[PDB]
Amino acid sequence: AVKKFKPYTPSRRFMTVADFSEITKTEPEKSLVKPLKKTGGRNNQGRITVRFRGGGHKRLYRIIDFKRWDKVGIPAKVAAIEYDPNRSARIALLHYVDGEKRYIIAPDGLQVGQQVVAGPDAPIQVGNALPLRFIPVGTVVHAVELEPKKGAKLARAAGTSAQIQGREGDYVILRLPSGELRKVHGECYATVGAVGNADHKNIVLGKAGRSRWLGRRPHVRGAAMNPVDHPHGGGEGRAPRGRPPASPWGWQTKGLKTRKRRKPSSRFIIA
Amino acid sequence: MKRTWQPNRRKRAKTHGFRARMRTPGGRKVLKRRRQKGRWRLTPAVR
RNA sequence: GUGAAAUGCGCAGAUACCGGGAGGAACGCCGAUGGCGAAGGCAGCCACCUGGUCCACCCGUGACGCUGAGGCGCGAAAGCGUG
RNA sequence: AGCCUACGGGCAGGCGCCGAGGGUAGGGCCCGUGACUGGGGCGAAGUCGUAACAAGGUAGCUGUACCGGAAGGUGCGGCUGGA
RNA sequence: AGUAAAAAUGUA
RNA sequence: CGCGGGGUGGAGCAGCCUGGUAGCUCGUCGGGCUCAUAACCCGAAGGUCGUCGGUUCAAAUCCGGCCCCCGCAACCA
RNA sequence: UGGAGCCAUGGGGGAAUCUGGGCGGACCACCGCCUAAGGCUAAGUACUCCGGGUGACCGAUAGCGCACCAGUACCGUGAGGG
RNA sequence: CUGGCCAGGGUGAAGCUGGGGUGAGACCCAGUGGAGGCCCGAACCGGUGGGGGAUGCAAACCCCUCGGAUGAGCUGGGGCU
RNA sequence: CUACGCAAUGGUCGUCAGCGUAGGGUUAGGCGGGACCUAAGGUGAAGCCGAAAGGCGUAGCCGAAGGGCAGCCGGUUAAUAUUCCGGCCCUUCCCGCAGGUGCGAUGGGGGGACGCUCUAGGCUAGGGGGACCGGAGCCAUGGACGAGCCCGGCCAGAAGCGCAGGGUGGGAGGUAGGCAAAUCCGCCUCCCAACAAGCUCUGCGUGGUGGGGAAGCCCGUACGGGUGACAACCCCCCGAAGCCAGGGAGCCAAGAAAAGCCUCUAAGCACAACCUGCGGGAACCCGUACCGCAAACCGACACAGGUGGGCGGGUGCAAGAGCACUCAGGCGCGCGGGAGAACCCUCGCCAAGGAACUCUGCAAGUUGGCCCCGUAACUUCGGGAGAAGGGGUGCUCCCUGGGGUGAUGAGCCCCGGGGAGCCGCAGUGAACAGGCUCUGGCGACUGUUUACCAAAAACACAGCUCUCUGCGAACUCGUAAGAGGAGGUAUAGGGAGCGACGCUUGCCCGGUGCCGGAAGGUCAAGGGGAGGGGUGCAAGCCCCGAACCGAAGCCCCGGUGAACGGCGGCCGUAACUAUAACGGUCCUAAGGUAGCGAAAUUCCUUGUCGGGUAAGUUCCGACCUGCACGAAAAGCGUAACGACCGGAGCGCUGUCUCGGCGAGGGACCCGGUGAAAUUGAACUGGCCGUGAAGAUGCGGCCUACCCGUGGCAGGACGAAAAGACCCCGUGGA
RNA sequence: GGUUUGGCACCUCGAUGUCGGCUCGUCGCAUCCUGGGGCUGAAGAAGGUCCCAAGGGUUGGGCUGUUCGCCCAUUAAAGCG
Ligand SMILES: [Mg+2]
Ligand SMILES: [Mg+2]
Ligand SMILES: [Mg+2]
Ligand SMILES: [Mg+2]
Ligand SMILES: [Mg+2]
Ligand SMILES: [Mg+2]
Ligand SMILES: [Mg+2]
Ligand SMILES: [Mg+2]
Ligand SMILES: [Mg+2]
Ligand SMILES: [Mg+2]
Ligand SMILES: [Mg+2]
Ligand SMILES: [Mg+2]
Ligand SMILES: [Mg+2]
Ligand SMILES: [Mg+2]
Ligand SMILES: [Mg+2]
Ligand SMILES: [Mg+2]
Ligand SMILES: [Mg+2]
Ligand SMILES: [Mg+2]
Ligand SMILES: [Mg+2]
Ligand SMILES: [Mg+2]
Ligand SMILES: [Mg+2]
Ligand SMILES: [Mg+2]
Ligand SMILES: [Mg+2]
Ligand SMILES: [Mg+2]
Ligand SMILES: [Mg+2]
Ligand SMILES: [Mg+2]
Ligand SMILES: [Mg+2]
Ligand SMILES: [Mg+2]
Ligand SMILES: [Mg+2]
Ligand SMILES: [Mg+2]
Ligand SMILES: [Mg+2]
Ligand SMILES: [Mg+2]
Ligand SMILES: [Mg+2]
Ligand SMILES: [Mg+2]
Ligand SMILES: [Mg+2]
Ligand SMILES: [Mg+2]
Ligand SMILES: [Mg+2]
Ligand SMILES: [Mg+2]
Ligand SMILES: [Mg+2]
Ligand SMILES: [Mg+2]
Ligand SMILES: [Mg+2]
Ligand SMILES: [Mg+2]
Ligand SMILES: [Mg+2]
Ligand SMILES: [Mg+2]
Ligand SMILES: [Mg+2]
Ligand SMILES: [Mg+2]
Ligand SMILES: [Mg+2]
Ligand SMILES: [Mg+2]
Ligand SMILES: [Mg+2]
Ligand SMILES: [Mg+2]
Ligand SMILES: [Mg+2]
Ligand SMILES: [Mg+2]
Ligand SMILES: [Mg+2]
Ligand SMILES: [Mg+2]
Ligand SMILES: [Mg+2]
Ligand SMILES: [Mg+2]
Ligand SMILES: [Mg+2]
Ligand SMILES: [Mg+2]
Ligand SMILES: [Mg+2]
Ligand SMILES: [Mg+2]
Ligand SMILES: [Mg+2]
Ligand SMILES: [Mg+2]
Ligand SMILES: [Mg+2]
Ligand SMILES: [Mg+2]
Ligand SMILES: [Mg+2]
Ligand SMILES: [Mg+2]
Ligand SMILES: [Mg+2]
Ligand SMILES: [Mg+2]
Ligand SMILES: [Mg+2]
Ligand SMILES: [Mg+2]
Ligand SMILES: [Mg+2]
Ligand SMILES: [Mg+2]
Ligand SMILES: [Mg+2]
Ligand SMILES: [Mg+2]
Ligand SMILES: [Mg+2]
Ligand SMILES: [Mg+2]
Ligand SMILES: [Mg+2]
Ligand SMILES: [Mg+2]
Ligand SMILES: [Mg+2]
Ligand SMILES: [Mg+2]
Ligand SMILES: [Mg+2]
Ligand SMILES: [Mg+2]
Ligand SMILES: [Mg+2]
Ligand SMILES: [Mg+2]
Ligand SMILES: [Mg+2]
Ligand SMILES: [Mg+2]
Ligand SMILES: [Mg+2]
Ligand SMILES: [Mg+2]
Ligand SMILES: [Mg+2]
Ligand SMILES: [Mg+2]
Ligand SMILES: [Mg+2]
Ligand SMILES: [Mg+2]
Ligand SMILES: [Mg+2]
Ligand SMILES: [Mg+2]
Ligand SMILES: [Mg+2]
Ligand SMILES: [Mg+2]
Ligand SMILES: [Mg+2]
Ligand SMILES: [Mg+2]
Ligand SMILES: [Mg+2]
Ligand SMILES: [Mg+2]
Ligand SMILES: [Mg+2]
Ligand SMILES: [Mg+2]
Ligand SMILES: [Mg+2]
Ligand SMILES: [Mg+2]
Ligand SMILES: [Mg+2]
Ligand SMILES: [Mg+2]
Ligand SMILES: [Mg+2]
Ligand SMILES: [Mg+2]
Ligand SMILES: [Mg+2]
Ligand SMILES: [Mg+2]
Ligand SMILES: [Mg+2]
Ligand SMILES: [Mg+2]
Ligand SMILES: [Mg+2]
Ligand SMILES: [Mg+2]
Ligand SMILES: [Mg+2]
Ligand SMILES: [Mg+2]
Ligand SMILES: [Mg+2]
Ligand SMILES: [Mg+2]
Ligand SMILES: [Mg+2]
Ligand SMILES: [Mg+2]
Ligand SMILES: [Mg+2]
Ligand SMILES: [Mg+2]
Ligand SMILES: [Mg+2]
Ligand SMILES: [Mg+2]
Ligand SMILES: [Mg+2]
Ligand SMILES: [Mg+2]
Ligand SMILES: [Mg+2]
Ligand SMILES: [Mg+2]
Ligand SMILES: [Mg+2]
Ligand SMILES: [Mg+2]
Ligand SMILES: [Mg+2]
Ligand SMILES: [Mg+2]
Ligand SMILES: [Mg+2]
Ligand SMILES: [Mg+2]
Ligand SMILES: [Mg+2]
Ligand SMILES: [Mg+2]
Ligand SMILES: [Mg+2]
Ligand SMILES: [Mg+2]
Ligand SMILES: [Mg+2]
Ligand SMILES: [Mg+2]
Ligand SMILES: [Mg+2]
Ligand SMILES: [Mg+2]
Ligand SMILES: [Mg+2]
Ligand SMILES: [Mg+2]
Ligand SMILES: [Mg+2]
Ligand SMILES: [Mg+2]
Ligand SMILES: [Mg+2]
Ligand SMILES: [Mg+2]
Ligand SMILES: [Mg+2]
Ligand SMILES: [Mg+2]
Ligand SMILES: [Mg+2]
Ligand SMILES: [Mg+2]
Ligand SMILES: [Mg+2]
Ligand SMILES: [Mg+2]
Ligand SMILES: [Mg+2]
Ligand SMILES: [Mg+2]
Ligand SMILES: [Mg+2]
Ligand SMILES: [Mg+2]
Ligand SMILES: [Mg+2]
Ligand SMILES: [Mg+2]
Ligand SMILES: [Mg+2]
Ligand SMILES: [Mg+2]
Ligand SMILES: [Mg+2]
Ligand SMILES: [Mg+2]
Ligand SMILES: [Mg+2]
Ligand SMILES: [Mg+2]
Ligand SMILES: [Mg+2]
Repeated sequence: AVKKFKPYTPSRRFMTVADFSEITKTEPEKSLVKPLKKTGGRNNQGRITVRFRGGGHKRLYRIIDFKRWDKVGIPAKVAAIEYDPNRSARIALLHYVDGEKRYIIAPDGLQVGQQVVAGPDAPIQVGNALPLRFIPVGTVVHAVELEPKKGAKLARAAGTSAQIQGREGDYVILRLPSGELRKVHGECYATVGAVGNADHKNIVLGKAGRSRWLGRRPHVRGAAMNPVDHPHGGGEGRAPRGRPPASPWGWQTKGLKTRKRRKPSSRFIIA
Repeated sequence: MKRTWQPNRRKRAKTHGFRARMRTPGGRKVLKRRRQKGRWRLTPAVR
């Protein structure tokens, strides 16, 4: 719903926070699955490779199940839904009957108690994972594999989701969150429903910290630096680029396409 | 004001230590260079 | 395409025809000097939820009525905010 | 610390409350005035078009929105006070 | 098979 | 003032480079249409090519001299 | 880059066993040299930490940085300077 | 990566609770509550204006003054470029 | 630490010392490290990569103020002590005995285990009183033999007890999971039990008992020793930020790991073995002096600087780690002694005036705490607010209301309320302790920055838009392997500009960029070889070489502005004049819209009017002929915020008219110690003149006894720095 | 004449600090006052103009960094170098 605050301090007049109603009945992670020290650090061996990262609240990684074919036919009651500092989404802790339990990117609609499962069979209803092919051409689904037995990799950000457009061979056509039309395999699992917490896109950070709390350092504009730093740099008295919108490395940043030309992944796309 | 030198034994040994000098070929040369020269301490003395 | 034209579209294969798919909006005939609602206004079909309205029986209450400054709700279209 | 006494006491006198009024500060209501600017009223002489009244030569009018030297044009819906 | 082009302005 | 662009019928532009030919639009004058005036139609007239000199057989045209119009520039102290 | 062979080889193609195969400065024909795609081999040659011998070499601001308890004192985080 | 520190005041958000309100509401009052790159101001961090200092106490200092002071805060130790 | 010492070191002195010579001095199963654990990271079997050198890298290994682990109170030394000693209390290993039990991991599970802010109830630390307890003593100087003054009224302590809390359901079935191997976890099912109890675990109180135990007086160099009493060792009150601790509540940014430690079982092995007792043995290595906000550390120095954690008492002030004084404890800053100049520094006051000072109220003053009334425009309804502007404030006595502790009564604390009355110039009587308001500009705001001349209108910022990226993502680093991105997946990640919020953001794809275009044009290697050449008697062996087929790119076609960017000229025309709504014409890709406008932009320029002043190149309001605004290098606004830059008032002032006096530190004199830049040599005057054009040094003339000391700053083209400007160099970056 | 703007480039680039103000002055006379004086289109008062003459005087504010100006209120005058 997004909570709002009276303006009793600027930087909090617009600030808004997500309505943590859904999570409820569990805030402290599952000391069993999750208990994974997440490694923080904004670069590789030595040098920083992604500018402006670092700082920002401590964080424990909740290990989740991105491939459901593990326990086919084995059902599981959705025990709870919790907060996961590692994604836009929320996650549902579910207890499989095997006794074993794991985490799943909590879809919009999921209710605690509501039992669910995955398999070729499985009732076509939110929370159940089935090979794309065994799914009603139309129904919306999220957490989609891209290649059989390779794990879920599509539509996992709060409220994202893909829709089945149709079939064609061993493949099925998906309209991905971005809007591109791709031909995913049939054997590619995918759990029915949309990602949920769709309210996410609506939070207003508010201050400059908060942006810090999320580990995102300040971003200094090219034209502010000098010739040596960025190409937009230099210029006595603020100026305007000098043509034509480029990045610190040299490439243009307005328009110029990037994806590998002759990539074999093409010819499976159309948008 | 705080000056450039802020003594710290662990640091000193770990940085210019005999062991350290031996790991890198560049360091090995330093050692060689010194011995060749006739220094009394190949490495910074520090107990 | 018009009064006639021109812009524009098409020999990179348009217009015209057939097959396939996507998507959005609107619901032809029925349809009317018709119906419903307090007003604005309401049209494919199905279901669920629901308001008002009319007829017959004279069964019940027993003047419990009418209007209504203010208040309150509704209120075409265009317009504004967020997605 | 005086003055009369009939020594209880009264008087003068001193202190304080309130207090006209003066002073400081901050407000409220009304009036005059002000470089410049916004429309409005009437104009016996000007400039530009011609919007509306006869399909007024694109029915008109209208709430709204946008745009235009101006009247006004066009969009969405509405009215007949048009056919 | 009768919806259908343009053509302003002017009183001594 | 220093490099550079320009003055051609009444207005606004060609023509100059590739010297011997002054073109275009509006306006002005004559006649129509109209009751009338615009518009519309038909027909005409109108230019020292800034100025003084030079080259040449001939100069708006090419060469220097001034007259003005417009545009850059006039920086380090 | 030249008329550019010879010797080596990253890439592609890809033989022959003496009627075999390379070379003699493109390339041909002559004439002639030599036997690739396995390996080894003293001596004559280089240098001077070390020992000795000399010197129209220095003689303590010279001569090695050091004639002396010097790569020390001292300086530098350090390499290093000295 | 792991530890530590932030005197004492001030203001008084959302929530709760109770009353009012309506058909149910929105909402409105109190009391509670203790939010915030909130306020004042030490430590701690900083370095605004002025003066002094200028072979200095000091190769950046001293005094007065001033800014932040629960945060994008300050800080020790162990690390990496 | 001690004994001898004083050359040098010490800014003087020096018998002293951190100095010289010598001798001592550092004692641990429990404190801290290691024979424990893991973090970032390092290393690194395997494995990948790399011209060599090397670079990655799973497990493992290293890596600690983090986790884990058993010592408290006293006493002694010249110098060490949780280390030696005394009392009290623990910990492991090993062997033995006894009694228990399926014992047993490098494996399984649990646990260890975690944020921020706010917090409850108890405790202790610490502190304050006491008429009570113990104790030498003391009546001074006018008064007091006094409930007088003065000093001390604690520490540790096993079991056992009490008091606070912390943890925790007990059963019995199944069981497809915990890379099943489990009686353990985990899941389903159901007799039971409960906002518990029971069982455990800390803290605190108590505890056999063991220590400690002043003031003053006597000895006394030193340091300390009897004294001291058989000392007392009790009662209330205040009370943590610490403990009980893994307590509670709220919140979003969602808060290490591993071992120890429980338990489950596998091999194994049960004459094992582990478990609880109880005896007796065993228990290593390293550190321990001393300095430690500093004279012992970093700053060449005994340097006014820098340096992390804990304790840090009392009274008063609303609070407090603030301010004043002061305990304990530590110091008086390792040159002194006199003077009583100018001048400098720091500091106090000042007649009348009160910003006239000046670039500028720069500096300084004013104001200041708290309680109480009382407060404007504007506003995003939070704020503006401490707006402003006022009143109160000490002490005395009387009356009176709550709360905490008790016990509902009492003292003891904690907040109040109303009366009278007292003295000063003055009551936050000293110290800490805002001056205010009006109006502009820029930026929204807290924040960041040029360590050492710039703190800002600059960067950042939430937020807006464009663009890329479908995941072995784009992108970044790397030769690569690999890594970041991300153990993320378009509500996400990269790049770019703008920069809260409000109203908005026009027109121009000609040129440039990017995006789309299976056509054409052009296009390399290569394919193809018409045709030609060199040689051979030749078969041949060699060379060139036209057609034509041949990518990307460019061309061409089209799109695109919150992509780079651009967004006109000349004439004419309306009742006086003006001006031009209107028109003509040339050019363009299209000719700048709204809104602003002598502005952080306006040259002319102090434009022209208004306002404000006695007077206003600034400031504010207007007008627009805008040299040279203008919409995301955003346009115009905006409450709040600002050590930002401007203009005004009020307040108050030594800024000033205009200076005066006073204080302290220097300066000055004496004793001690004793530098520096600079320096061709000097026996170094003025004026006119001359000279390389500004002379103590030449000419003429003038003046002038030799030498100092305190002062001033005109000259010695005074010092300093082989001029940053300028030019030159076929100089550099 | 040597106070402006310049011209030339002679000393100085192993450095001659380069506007304005303040403090402190000092000199020139081509005199702004004040003292003498000649003409006058000098009635008087007041001026104009030239001559002699620096001895001493030559104000305080607004604006601007300003010099300079302009302005306010004065003055015997508000001199120039
Ligand atoms: Mg690494
Ligand atoms: Mg930025
Ligand atoms: Mg810059
Ligand atoms: Mg760089
Ligand atoms: Mg560029
Ligand atoms: Mg560049
Ligand atoms: Mg500029
Ligand atoms: Mg640039
Ligand atoms: Mg140093
Ligand atoms: Mg260390
Ligand atoms: Mg040796
Ligand atoms: Mg076809
Ligand atoms: Mg019905
Ligand atoms: Mg009845
Ligand atoms: Mg609508
Ligand atoms: Mg709009
Ligand atoms: Mg809308
Ligand atoms: Mg929309
Ligand atoms: Mg009164
Ligand atoms: Mg008025
Ligand atoms: Mg009017
Ligand atoms: Mg007229
Ligand atoms: Mg009309
Ligand atoms: Mg009409
Ligand atoms: Mg309309
Ligand atoms: Mg239109
Ligand atoms: Mg209509
Ligand atoms: Mg007319
Ligand atoms: Mg008429
Ligand atoms: Mg002409
Ligand atoms: Mg005519
Ligand atoms: Mg006509
Ligand atoms: Mg230049
Ligand atoms: Mg080869
Ligand atoms: Mg080959
Ligand atoms: Mg053979
Ligand atoms: Mg060969
Ligand atoms: Mg050959
Ligand atoms: Mg040969
Ligand atoms: Mg040959
Ligand atoms: Mg040969
Ligand atoms: Mg051989
Ligand atoms: Mg061989
Ligand atoms: Mg050999
Ligand atoms: Mg030899
Ligand atoms: Mg020598
Ligand atoms: Mg000698
Ligand atoms: Mg030698
Ligand atoms: Mg030597
Ligand atoms: Mg050193
Ligand atoms: Mg050293
Ligand atoms: Mg409340
Ligand atoms: Mg704050
Ligand atoms: Mg503060
Ligand atoms: Mg303050
Ligand atoms: Mg502290
Ligand atoms: Mg800083
Ligand atoms: Mg400081
Ligand atoms: Mg300062
Ligand atoms: Mg500064
Ligand atoms: Mg200073
Ligand atoms: Mg100074
Ligand atoms: Mg402060
Ligand atoms: Mg740190
Ligand atoms: Mg370190
Ligand atoms: Mg002695
Ligand atoms: Mg001495
Ligand atoms: Mg000694
Ligand atoms: Mg270890
Ligand atoms: Mg380990
Ligand atoms: Mg590790
Ligand atoms: Mg390695
Ligand atoms: Mg440790
Ligand atoms: Mg520890
Ligand atoms: Mg000691
Ligand atoms: Mg002991
Ligand atoms: Mg067992
Ligand atoms: Mg675990
Ligand atoms: Mg006591
Ligand atoms: Mg007496
Ligand atoms: Mg006790
Ligand atoms: Mg507490
Ligand atoms: Mg381990
Ligand atoms: Mg051992
Ligand atoms: Mg010690
Ligand atoms: Mg200090
Ligand atoms: Mg400390
Ligand atoms: Mg000293
Ligand atoms: Mg010091
Ligand atoms: Mg510091
Ligand atoms: Mg400190
Ligand atoms: Mg106190
Ligand atoms: Mg106080
Ligand atoms: Mg203090
Ligand atoms: Mg003392
Ligand atoms: Mg005074
Ligand atoms: Mg006075
Ligand atoms: Mg005054
Ligand atoms: Mg002034
Ligand atoms: Mg002045
Ligand atoms: Mg000041
Ligand atoms: Mg304010
Ligand atoms: Mg204000
Ligand atoms: Mg008193
Ligand atoms: Mg108590
Ligand atoms: Mg105070
Ligand atoms: Mg204050
Ligand atoms: Mg303005
Ligand atoms: Mg301004
Ligand atoms: Mg700012
Ligand atoms: Mg700086
Ligand atoms: Mg600042
Ligand atoms: Mg915005
Ligand atoms: Mg490569
Ligand atoms: Mg990852
Ligand atoms: Mg981004
Ligand atoms: Mg993005
Ligand atoms: Mg900007
Ligand atoms: Mg336009
Ligand atoms: Mg364009
Ligand atoms: Mg284009
Ligand atoms: Mg185009
Ligand atoms: Mg293209
Ligand atoms: Mg070819
Ligand atoms: Mg041939
Ligand atoms: Mg091509
Ligand atoms: Mg005319
Ligand atoms: Mg006229
Ligand atoms: Mg413009
Ligand atoms: Mg405009
Ligand atoms: Mg002005
Ligand atoms: Mg401008
Ligand atoms: Mg101007
Ligand atoms: Mg100007
Ligand atoms: Mg005025
Ligand atoms: Mg003023
Ligand atoms: Mg004015
Ligand atoms: Mg002023
Ligand atoms: Mg203005
Ligand atoms: Mg601009
Ligand atoms: Mg735009
Ligand atoms: Mg722009
Ligand atoms: Mg802006
Ligand atoms: Mg503005
Ligand atoms: Mg500020
Ligand atoms: Mg700030
Ligand atoms: Mg201001
Ligand atoms: Mg004195
Ligand atoms: Mg002396
Ligand atoms: Mg001379
Ligand atoms: Mg001589
Ligand atoms: Mg002379
Ligand atoms: Mg002297
Ligand atoms: Mg002096
Ligand atoms: Mg001088
Ligand atoms: Mg000099
Ligand atoms: Mg030079
Ligand atoms: Mg420089
Ligand atoms: Mg001169
Ligand atoms: Mg001159
Ligand atoms: Mg010269
Ligand atoms: Mg010459
Ligand atoms: Mg020079
Ligand atoms: Mg010199
Ligand atoms: Mg003078
Ligand atoms: Mg004279
Ligand atoms: Mg007279």
